[PDB]
Amino acid sequence: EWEALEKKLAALESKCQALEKKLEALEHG
Amino acid sequence: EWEALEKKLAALESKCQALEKKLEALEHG
Amino acid sequence: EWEALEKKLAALESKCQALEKKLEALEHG
Ligand SMILES: [Cl-]
Ligand SMILES: [Cl-]
Ligand SMILES: [Zn+2]
Ligand SMILES: [Zn+2]
Ligand SMILES: [Zn+2]
Repeated sequence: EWEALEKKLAALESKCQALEKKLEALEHG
Repeated sequence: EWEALEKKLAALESKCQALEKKLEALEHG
Repeated sequence: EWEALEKKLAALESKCQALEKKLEALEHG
């Protein structure tokens, strides 16, 4: 269960970095 | 303690999925 | 380790809220 929590948090951190990147590309690109 | 953190993670997963769909909408007009 | 997991989730929640508000602005120009 701990590993599953850590993996889900890491996946969300990566998804948020990817979304902020795509937002910046849409706004400025 | 654990159950509340899992609930917060599930709500954050729902929120990120919604942001990804909204950002895809904006990329298409 | 548990406290680190909670502080990281709190930081992700703040970052996703910021993404949400920024996407709302872009949606409107
Ligand atoms: Cl475990
Ligand atoms: Cl896209
Ligand atoms: Zn497309
Ligand atoms: Zn709105
Ligand atoms: Zn509106």
